[PDB]
Order: sequence, then C-alpha cells, then structure tokens
Amino acid sequence: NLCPFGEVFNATRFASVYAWNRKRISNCVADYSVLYNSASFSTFKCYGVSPTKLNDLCFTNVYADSFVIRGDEVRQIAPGQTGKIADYNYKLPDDFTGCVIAWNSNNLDSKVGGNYNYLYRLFRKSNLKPFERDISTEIYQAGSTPCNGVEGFNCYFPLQSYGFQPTYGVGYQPYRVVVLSFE
Amino acid sequence: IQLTQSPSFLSASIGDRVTITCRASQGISSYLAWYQQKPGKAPKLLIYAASTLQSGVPSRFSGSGSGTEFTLTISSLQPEDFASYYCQQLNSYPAPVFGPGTKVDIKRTVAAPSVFIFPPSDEQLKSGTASVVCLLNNFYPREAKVQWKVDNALQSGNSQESVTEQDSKDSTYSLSSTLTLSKADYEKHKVYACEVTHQGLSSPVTKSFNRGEC
Amino acid sequence: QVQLVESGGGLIQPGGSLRLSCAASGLTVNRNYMSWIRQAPGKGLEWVSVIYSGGSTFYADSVKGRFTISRDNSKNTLSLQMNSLRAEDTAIYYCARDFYEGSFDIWGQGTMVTVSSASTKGPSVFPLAPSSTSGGTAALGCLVKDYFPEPVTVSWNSGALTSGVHTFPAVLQSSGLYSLSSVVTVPSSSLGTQTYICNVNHKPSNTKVDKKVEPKS
Ligand SMILES: *[C@@H]1O[C@H](CO[C@@H]2O[C@@H](C)[C@@H](O)[C@@H](O)[C@@H]2O)[C@@H](O[C@@H]2O[C@H](CO)[C@@H](O)[C@H](O)[C@H]2NC(C)=O)[C@H](O)[C@H]1NC(C)=O
Repeated sequence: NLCPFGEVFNATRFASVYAWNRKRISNCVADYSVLYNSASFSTFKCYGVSPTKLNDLCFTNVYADSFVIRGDEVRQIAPGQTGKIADYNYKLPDDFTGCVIAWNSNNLDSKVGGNYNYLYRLFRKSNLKPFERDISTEIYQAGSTPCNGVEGFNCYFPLQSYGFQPTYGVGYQPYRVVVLSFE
Repeated sequence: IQLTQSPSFLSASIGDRVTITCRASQGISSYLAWYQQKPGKAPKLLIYAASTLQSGVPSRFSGSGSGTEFTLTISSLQPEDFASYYCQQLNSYPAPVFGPGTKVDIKRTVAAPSVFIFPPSDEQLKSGTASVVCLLNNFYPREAKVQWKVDNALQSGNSQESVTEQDSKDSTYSLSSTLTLSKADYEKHKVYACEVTHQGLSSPVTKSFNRGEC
Repeated sequence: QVQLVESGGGLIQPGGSLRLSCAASGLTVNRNYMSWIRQAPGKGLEWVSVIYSGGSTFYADSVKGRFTISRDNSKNTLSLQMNSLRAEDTAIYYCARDFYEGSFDIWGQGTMVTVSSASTKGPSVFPLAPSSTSGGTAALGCLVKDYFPEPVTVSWNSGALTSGVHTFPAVLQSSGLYSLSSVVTVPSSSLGTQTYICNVNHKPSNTKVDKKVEPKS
C-alpha cells in the first residue's frame, strides 16, 4: 500500500496556518522521486537530507503538516526564522530534518471579494515552541487593564484574515504548504 | 513595493471637499493607513485598513480604495485640517513604507512677491566671503523660482533658499535665497541679479546691483 | 493617561553613540509591537526598527548592524542603542505602538538627534541694508551666519517691532554651520526716522548681538 500523500497534497481545502493540520504517516512505502520531479511546486527545500537520494531510507514516523500562508511568508517556513508566521503560527526547529514544499494556490483559495476562511495569528505574548499549535481565540491584552472578552483599546482579537483575492499581488496570494518531517 | 502620493501640494478653502490619492506599485488589498502631521508634531492616525476611521478622528475624514488606488477624503475642510498627510503600507514587515506626503495649504487669490536684493556687507567682505541675498516677500501660491545671474551667467550650485510657513494673517509665503562666493570670486564680476518667476508676475522680475556702486 | 515619553536625544559627533528611551504608560511595551520611526528635518517618515512581543527584532537596512532595539520590562520602557552614528542619522526619533499590522495609534513626542562634526560657534550678524532706490515699501534685515548648533532667536527693536517680520528657517551649509536671515518690511519714509536693530541670541555659545541696520551711504 502507498502512502496517502495525495490525501495531503491534493486535499480539497487546507487549514489556516494557526490551526495547521498534521497527518501521521506510518507503515507505507513512499516515492519521493515522484514528488520532487513534479515541476508544479514553487518551493521544494530539504534540510538535513538530499532531495533526490531520499527514496532508499527508513524512518520510524513521517509527519505531513499542511496549511496556507501568503507568498511573502513562505520564506518563514524554515529553521531559524523569525516573523509573524514563524513566531506565532508555525515554528520549525533549528535542527529540523525534513522538507518544505509549497505551491501557489491562487485559483483554489482566493475568491472575488476576499476569501475570509484562511486566518493567521497576529498577537501572541511569547513565541511558539517548534511544532506547537495554538488555536485559542481569547482577546489579547496589550495593557494593564484586563479585557474580559471585550475587544477595544489595548484589547485585540488575536486572529486576522488573509482575505485572499485573485487580483492580489503574488506576495499576498495564497500558497499551500506541506512540511514533511522525518523522525 | 513603492508608494506614490498625488498631488504633492494642494490649495483648498474652508468647506471644500478634498481628496488625496495614494498609489501602490502592487495589489496590497486594504493594507493602508493614513496619517496627518502638523509642523513640530508627531503623526496622528486617521484611517487604517484603507477605510476604518480611527477612534476620535472627526467623521469628515474617510478613506477608500483597495488594490493600488487609495484616497483620503475630507468632505468639509476645517481650519485645523491644514496639515500634511501620509499614507503607509500595512502588513509589510520587515520594511514598512510611507508615502512621500501631501501638504494642504490655505487657498487665496494670487499675490505677486515684492523682490529685494541685498549686496554683501563691507564687514563680511573683510572676512573673505560674500553672501548675496535675494528676498521674495508675501507671495501666493508657494511655487516660485529664483535665478541668480552674475554678469548674465546663470548660477547653479552656490545658492541655498528657505521659505516661511504660510502667514497666519494674509496666507502668503516668503522666500530667502543666499548666493555665496569667495571675496576673490565676488570681485571678478560686476552685475549681480536675481530673476524671479512667479504666477503673479506677467513676466520675470529682476533686481540687481553693480558691485562697488551705491 | 496613555502616552509615550522619549528622552536621550542630543548632539553627537559622527561615529559616536547615543541611547534613546521610551517610557510608556497606559500600554505594556513587551506585550506590543513597538517601533522606532524617524523624520529628518523637512523629509518624510522612515521606519527604523521594531520589536515583537515575542522578542523578535527587525531593522531597516540603513541602520542594520548599527542600531539595536530593546526593552526593560521592569520599567515599561523601550530603548534604541545607536552606534556608529552618521550625519544622515540626524532626525527626530519617535517611538510608536503598532496595534494592527503597522498602524501606529500611540506616538511619542519625538526627541531630536543631531550628528555633526561641527563645534559650537556663535553667529556673525551682517546687515541686510535697504536699497539706496524706489518708493513705497522698504526691506531691511539681518544675516545670521555661521553658527552651531541650532537654534538662534532673532527679534527686532527688542520685540517692539513684530509686524512685517519674516525670520526664515536656517539652512545647513556644506561647512557644517547653520545660517539664516531675518527681514522686515517697513514704509520707505521711515528709513530716515526710525532706527532698526535686530537682536540675535544664540544660547549654546552665550552670544547676544544687537546689529543696527541702516541704509548704506
Ligand atoms: C495530485 O493530482 C495530480 C492530478 O490529478 C489528476 O486529476 C485529478 C482531477 C484526479 O482525477 C486525479 O486522479 C488525476 O491523477 C496527480 O498527477 C497526475 O498523476 C497521474 C499519474 O498517476 C498522471 O497521469 C497525470 O497526468 C497527473 N496530472 C497532473 C496534473 O500532474 C498527482 O499525482 C496527485 N498527487 C499525489 C501526491 O498523488
């Protein structure tokens, strides 16, 4: 039996980056040569492993994480990066071994008038630890006075929408990302 | 990504409908903010996310646009609205971009400048330097051009000029231009002139003196 | 209530160091996107540096490796360490809070940073002598030349003459010294009846000058 990579790469909808999905992949043979040879990927960067010389290996567990981000945010899906996405949404470890795969999905995830389904966390007190997922929606307190769930001055809703529109610039367009880490 | 802002300067009256345009070289949706700034003060946030009025900002301000064309609109200009206005690209870390700015001044009828030329003092000439000063007094609008001529040779690269803020009483500007030469260079020529062009002048006005002649 | 107060601006020679501070009240520095923005005299706004609530720091390319942003949580303050300061770094420096993707709602009052190799020098005051030729309105003035640093103050007749006075913004000369002129227009007929004296005060040098401006003979 093959690995369910089509179930991940060709999934109908992707998750918001803040609520990124993780697919546990075990007990299957995978053909990563079929993956790399697909010229339909904008980003295919591997860390700690050569991309082509990957088919003949043996790892205990493989994780396929996937989400949507902006074009200009794809560079943040890499070890030792800083920024909104890497600090507050999806963090890779510094000693990451695995691959980051991405491709433009403007014709799937952007809608006229804005697709407000995809979100990202704008506010968080501390940075995420590697492979941490924060899905809370509590009002972010930015001053001394507590918020008690009322948005206002110094009281900010933590998630914001990308509003993907087909006429966006490439840097603001939606990109689908698949992060393969090898245990 | 770069932001242009049109027009650079704008003359308006109390009660007018003023529109300021900001243009982004790529589709940035609603990621724009607008600030007002008055001389010697920090900027003041007016609009953010292209159209959301910041709290406490008067309702006569509104923003609109999405993609590349954004406008700030003051529906009925008030005396405290005469200021400079800047747009800002949002969601652009690590490099926020500010537009070049739009200055809104008080409109009035055209007023030609009174032009005066001043030779360098005898006291300064003893120091080895000659400052020649040309003054443009109480004119409107602000756009004016000072051309220094030395024995009919147009001078560039040796003058500096400065302009007052719009006068509180008659809404005019004044300009001071200084032409600087060594005493040695200054004594190699006779006719020192500044030629002024301005909307209120049918033709350019030249004020001059001959060095050594009172 | 809510405010940011800057301090630490001043005069420094090129290659020197300066440290700015932003004392916050009504907002918590380490819970916010906190930024430094500068404006050169007469120029626009230029973003300098930001620090995230999470600790991440970013810098404009024109200050990278020279400026360091930081914060003191115990004093609820934001700081900016400025090394290898250059002349072009001369600006007013604002701290601001970013509440939505770069939108700055709370700003400090600004603090001035001047980077120059010039030494403190008092002005030379030269007469701008009325034409010795027409009728109607006459102009006379003072040329306040070659001083450092800013500012100077010019009055006419010890403050008794204010109408028709234009004191212009000073210009920075390629020498590193400032220079300005102050003029006043008066009726032609008064050139022979009223004495005109400009009073120039340059506190950094302890210089006070009274210059009588008369028509040249
Ligand atoms: C992800 O899908 C592509 C394309 O899917 C094809 O079209 C769909 C509408 C559906 O009908 C799929 O079953 C189709 O395969 C896959 O690439 C295709 O691979 C086949 C070989 O198996 C080839 O004949 C097609 O030409 C390919 N089409 C394209 C556009 O490349 C791809 O393999 C899928 N990804 C994974 C991980 O399985």
